[PDB]
Amino acid sequence: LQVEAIKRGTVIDHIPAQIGFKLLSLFKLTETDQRITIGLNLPSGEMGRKDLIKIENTFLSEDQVDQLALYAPQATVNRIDNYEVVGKSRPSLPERIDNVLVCPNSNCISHAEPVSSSFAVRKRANDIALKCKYCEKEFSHNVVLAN
Amino acid sequence: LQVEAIKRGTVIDHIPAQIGFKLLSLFKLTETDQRITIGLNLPSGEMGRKDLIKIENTFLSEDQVDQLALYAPQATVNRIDNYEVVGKSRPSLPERIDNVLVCPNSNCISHAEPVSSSFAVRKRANDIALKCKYCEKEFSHNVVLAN
Amino acid sequence: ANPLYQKHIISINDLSRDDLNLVLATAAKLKANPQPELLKHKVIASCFFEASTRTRLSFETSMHRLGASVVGFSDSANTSLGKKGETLADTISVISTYVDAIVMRHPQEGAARLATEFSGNVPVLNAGDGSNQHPTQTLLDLFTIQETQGRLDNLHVAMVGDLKYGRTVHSLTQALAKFDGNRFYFIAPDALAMPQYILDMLDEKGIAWSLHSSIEEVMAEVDILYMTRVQKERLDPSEYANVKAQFVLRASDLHNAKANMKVLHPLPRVDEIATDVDKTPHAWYFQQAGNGIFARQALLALVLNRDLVL
Amino acid sequence: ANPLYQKHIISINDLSRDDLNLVLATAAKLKANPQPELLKHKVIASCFFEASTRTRLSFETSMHRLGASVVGFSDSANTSLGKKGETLADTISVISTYVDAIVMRHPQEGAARLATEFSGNVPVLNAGDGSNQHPTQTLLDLFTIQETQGRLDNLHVAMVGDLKYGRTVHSLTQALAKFDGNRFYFIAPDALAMPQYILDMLDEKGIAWSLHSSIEEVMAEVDILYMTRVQKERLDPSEYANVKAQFVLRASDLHNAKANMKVLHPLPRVDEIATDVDKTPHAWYFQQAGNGIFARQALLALVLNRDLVL
Amino acid sequence: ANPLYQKHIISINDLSRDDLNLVLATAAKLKANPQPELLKHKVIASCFFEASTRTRLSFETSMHRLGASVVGFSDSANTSLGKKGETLADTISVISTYVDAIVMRHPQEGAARLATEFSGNVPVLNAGDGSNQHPTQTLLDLFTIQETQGRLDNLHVAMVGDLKYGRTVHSLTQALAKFDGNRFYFIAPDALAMPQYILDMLDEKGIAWSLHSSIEEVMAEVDILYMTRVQKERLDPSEYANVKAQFVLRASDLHNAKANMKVLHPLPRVDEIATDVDKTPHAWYFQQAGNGIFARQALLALVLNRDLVL
Ligand SMILES: Nc1ccn([C@@H]2O[C@H](COP(=O)(O)OP(=O)(O)OP(=O)(O)O)[C@@H](O)[C@H]2O)c(=O)n1
Ligand SMILES: Nc1ccn([C@@H]2O[C@H](COP(=O)(O)OP(=O)(O)OP(=O)(O)O)[C@@H](O)[C@H]2O)c(=O)n1
Ligand SMILES: O=c1ccn([C@@H]2O[C@H](COP(=O)(O)OP(=O)(O)OP(=O)(O)O)[C@@H](O)[C@H]2O)c(=O)[nH]1
Ligand SMILES: O=c1ccn([C@@H]2O[C@H](COP(=O)(O)OP(=O)(O)OP(=O)(O)O)[C@@H](O)[C@H]2O)c(=O)[nH]1
Ligand SMILES: O=C(O)C[C@H](NC(=O)CP(=O)(O)O)C(=O)O
Ligand SMILES: O=C(O)C[C@H](NC(=O)CP(=O)(O)O)C(=O)O
Ligand SMILES: O=C(O)C[C@H](NC(=O)CP(=O)(O)O)C(=O)O
Ligand SMILES: [Mg+2]
Ligand SMILES: [Mg+2]
Ligand SMILES: [Zn+2]
Ligand SMILES: [Zn+2]
Repeated sequence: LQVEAIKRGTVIDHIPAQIGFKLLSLFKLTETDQRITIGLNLPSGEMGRKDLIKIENTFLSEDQVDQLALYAPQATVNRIDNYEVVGKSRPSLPERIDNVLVCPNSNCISHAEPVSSSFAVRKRANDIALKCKYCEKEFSHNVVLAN
Repeated sequence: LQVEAIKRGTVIDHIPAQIGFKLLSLFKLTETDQRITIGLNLPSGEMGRKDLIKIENTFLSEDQVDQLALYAPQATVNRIDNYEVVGKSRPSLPERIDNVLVCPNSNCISHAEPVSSSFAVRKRANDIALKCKYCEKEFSHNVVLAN
Repeated sequence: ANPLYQKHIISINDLSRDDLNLVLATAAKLKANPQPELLKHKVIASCFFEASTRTRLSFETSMHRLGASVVGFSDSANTSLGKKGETLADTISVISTYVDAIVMRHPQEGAARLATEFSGNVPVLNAGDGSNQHPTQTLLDLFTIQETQGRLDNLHVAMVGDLKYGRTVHSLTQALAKFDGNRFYFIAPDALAMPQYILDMLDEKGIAWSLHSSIEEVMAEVDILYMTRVQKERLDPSEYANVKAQFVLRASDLHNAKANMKVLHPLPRVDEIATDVDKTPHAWYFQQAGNGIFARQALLALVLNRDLVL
Repeated sequence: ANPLYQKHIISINDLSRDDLNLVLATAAKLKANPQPELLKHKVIASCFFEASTRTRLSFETSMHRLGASVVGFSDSANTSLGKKGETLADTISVISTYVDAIVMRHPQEGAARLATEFSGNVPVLNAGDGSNQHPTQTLLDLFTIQETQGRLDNLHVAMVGDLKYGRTVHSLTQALAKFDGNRFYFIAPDALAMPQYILDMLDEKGIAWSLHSSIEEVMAEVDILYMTRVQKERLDPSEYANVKAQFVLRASDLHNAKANMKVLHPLPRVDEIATDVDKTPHAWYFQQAGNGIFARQALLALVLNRDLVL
Repeated sequence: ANPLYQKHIISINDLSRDDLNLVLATAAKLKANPQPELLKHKVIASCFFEASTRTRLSFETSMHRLGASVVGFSDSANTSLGKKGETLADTISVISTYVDAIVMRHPQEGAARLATEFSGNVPVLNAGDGSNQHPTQTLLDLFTIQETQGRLDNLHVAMVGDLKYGRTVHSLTQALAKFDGNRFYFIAPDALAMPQYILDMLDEKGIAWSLHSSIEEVMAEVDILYMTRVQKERLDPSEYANVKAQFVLRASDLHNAKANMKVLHPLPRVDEIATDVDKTPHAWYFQQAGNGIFARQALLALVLNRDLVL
């Protein structure tokens, strides 16, 4: 392999192309002292091209794995221990996205006040609609920006 | 070698910790279809820890290399062809830096108007001096890097 | 305890049909048989961070009719939030150590919801948060619709004016959609249309609704003509073409109205309802406003008093 | 052509000693023997985006004394930049299609430099850019020192007041440092000290400078006492403790001055020079101002004429 | 005397094709061979009651290039009309006892026409009256089109942006319609369309014009692409949705333009022309502005001199 195996931690495989970097940026995954190995634009038999993120001595809860669903719905999260895959899971669409997004309603109380952002998530047509906990306005995920 | 050798392209080695991810942003390096491998928080002989970036079939622009001198003076840029290192160098401080930096003088005309930023560069032994072409004020590069 | 005891009252979206019916039943009871001492020994904050006549004065009157005391402000300019830079969060954190409930109106959407995250065990009652929700308006509206039509189901309801920014119609449409077989007519300028999240909610519930460009189209079949003011203080400057009321109801427009039809308006009105409407039997906006006392007494009783009033 | 023909005049940092001497020699000639038609058929823009009395009026008077015409503005409020949103860049782009030279003062540092990038073959003369440079002030300052002291070398020069924001002393210090053996005394509040880039330049050239907390310390040894106004329109609010003049020169303070010492001030003064100084033989700020005519004629003549023969 | 001697220049509607050609021919002559003393001993008033950069400065520069003197104001705030309640009528009545010609720009339509009724034998030149007419802009526009296209007939001209309030395109369309076989493309928001009185004139003369919702539709066929700024100081608040430029020309949009096509803009631009257009060979708005000098000298020369021989 071009990106070698790890002893212990999490391997996020099958990330769509151009999404791997977005995931590192959004979830601040590089803000750690743990060893990270990343492959971008790797070939895949299943997806064609794919990104890959490996984070040692770091683990993701089901909730944290679910947060990936908005960006990599068909990703695989491998829990590694003693060089062994001891668990595989796929992201499921979460009930909400907290902290990382910014409400696009400029008159929302969330901008002025010391609260964390929070949006309810639902499937609308073939899109993802986000409804702000505070202002209750609803937006396409496309127009809800990150911090 | 966790991240293995490549055929043709660029290997930026000896990037200090917590800088590698910043380089991927600033230089839009992931905005390509070229295969990329990244090691963050790798052990290092001379540095203890380091970041490492490999880009296949790709080379840096000039001054983008001399932008490197600001963010990572100790970094090593390797030019690779046919699996061999054929160009190896550390980026030296340029005289001038354009476009990427922001003058910290809030009353500088460069904020309000459609011109490109431009700084003259010189070393003061304990930091780098950046001098704005427009306002003629001089700053430590520590202060300019808060764009 | 009754289902609403110590509950926050933020959004109609958080309330069920049973909740709404409970408030109205309680309102009917207190109207027939006042309980002047029900909330004796309560102190309630009335905190208005934007303008109000009806909502603040009827809430405070209701508090006194129930024997409770009132503290607060009708203007934020002379609070420490107004002058010393204090957050809304800290304002709620201290006020909630003083009072048994907080009634608040605020110009930013989501303010009431935020307050609940800092008020501890003290209930927050949303008297309006930006262009979002206005639950107690909806309670009095429902009471008024029920009074004049005899039911809350199988009604033809037209809503006119600024539907985009009307917290009134956001709340009211959600409420009536919890009842069966209601039909909606939306008469708005395109720039101030009913928001998509409301329409999607109607579609999921199989509720019929349609857009119309005139009151006359639907006058013959409406039971409730709910008129609204253009919310000019919420408009973007790019929406300034709609400042002036696009639909003006006058007495001659009511010729083919059903006998039972009532004209409602949460008020204040500018010109969207001509004064010649006032004396016709269809005008019910002042009666509506007076119903705010019964609805708001009811809500206060249910939130602050453990047992059901009978 | 003379070395200054068709050159932008932006910063003293771009000028050599020879350039400065050339202007001074030309100034002395014009003062002695006027050339009323030297700039006949020239039209010059006088563009002031912040306030001025001396710099604008002497510049324009200078243009008229040489026979040039003048267009421009003293306020930006009624330009298309003031009312229609036009950038400075575009402003320079069109004005430079009209005139033979542009004189500009502007509240932002760098504005004059930026103008040179849009003015094509039209020379720009910096009448002051924020707190950065003030080249023509330095020209008249040097001229006045030369006149009164007989030299620009081996002087003892004190600069007093707001040295941080004084574009006058930034330009003047750089100019005097191009000459030999000058010694500087900086008397300023800590918050408004002479900036480090100036001091570093003095160090690199092996020029002696020192800080002093009073005029009295240096009165007996100075040839030139250069007073400045606190640049209150430039102060950050955090610097407002420095608004009042900290150093106030009065006639009584001159008792131990060298007989040849002159008090200069680019003007306007607020209170840093009391009016009882005006009648002493050391007061020379009005004569200095008057010299703006000869320096500015000299500069205009050299930029817009290839050759001058006296 | 020449046909324009001592004539008011108020509206393109009062000028013939021959009049326009005369100014253009005179402009070309003066550009090629300047006449520095043509208006010696003339004094001209430059009276601007609203903002200007190009029109005022080029006009005044033009006066100086021909040897005339200038008096006037760029702000009405310090005239007796600004502070003492004086009418425009009386203002014109006295100023016309001083000067040989009056150049005036004013925020109200008709102001220039009104001035002619109080100025007696003194010619008035309209530098812009509200959203009505802008004759001298049209003169320099025509000159620039003639220069770059070699002709004023059989052109394909696109006008983009605020055509309702653009006094520039009102005058320019009327002028080009005096020539043969010109074809017009109007690209504007519905709220700011080219007014009906313009269109009717085009119909009466059998001139083809059409509306288009994009520049792209017509890019391949236009000789002149005339961009305009949204006249926000003229907008009714009901029209505020149109404040941002709806059509934004970028360098990439020029890919299928005729090689000879020129982009014009009377200026200032806000965002309707991106700065990356400036370096393309099609950008000609700064050259256009520069041509204001020759058109305005030409006009002044023809109004104030009986005869010119080159
Ligand atoms: N010590 C290890 C073991 C596994 N992996 C990585 O974990 C991912 C998936 O593990 P594995 O089940 O062994 O591979 P696959 O069978 O291909 O899994 P899948 O079918 O889901 O793609 C691979 O990217 C592999 O490189 C790793 O980085 N370090
Ligand atoms: N085909 C190749 C050749 C080299 N490398 C990488 O390029 C970097 C520097 O090349 P090399 O000179 O071979 O390593 P060093 O001798 O350690 O160089 P240095 O002294 O700079 O550490 C190393 O990180 C190595 O992994 C690579 O990725 N692909
Ligand atoms: O941990 C890994 C996994 C994969 N790779 C690199 O990615 C490519 C695929 O190697 P894989 O073996 O992991 O992919 P795959 O066959 O399992 O097919 P998919 O499940 O991804 O659809 C190869 O180019 C390999 O070098 C790594 O470098 N490291
Ligand atoms: O291409 C590389 C280079 C280095 N590494 C990883 O980096 C670590 C260091 O291995 P190196 O061999 O690259 O370090 P070094 O001896 O050259 O000493 P320095 O130049 O860094 O001072 C090792 O843990 C190795 O796995 C890679 O994975 N890939
Ligand atoms: O303002 C409106 O038009 C409707 C509604 N009106 C009221 O609540 C009545 P008031 O503002 O007097 O309390 C509101 O949303 O505030
Ligand atoms: O303003 C000062 O105190 C010094 C200096 N003063 C002048 O140039 C004189 P004026 O502002 O009247 O043209 C300046 O920088 O503007
Ligand atoms: O203002 C415009 O957008 C077009 C036109 N512009 C001009 O005349 C240029 P200026 O306002 O700088 O004299 C006008 O009508 O005033
Ligand atoms: Mg696999
Ligand atoms: Mg090495
Ligand atoms: Zn929100
Ligand atoms: Zn700067």
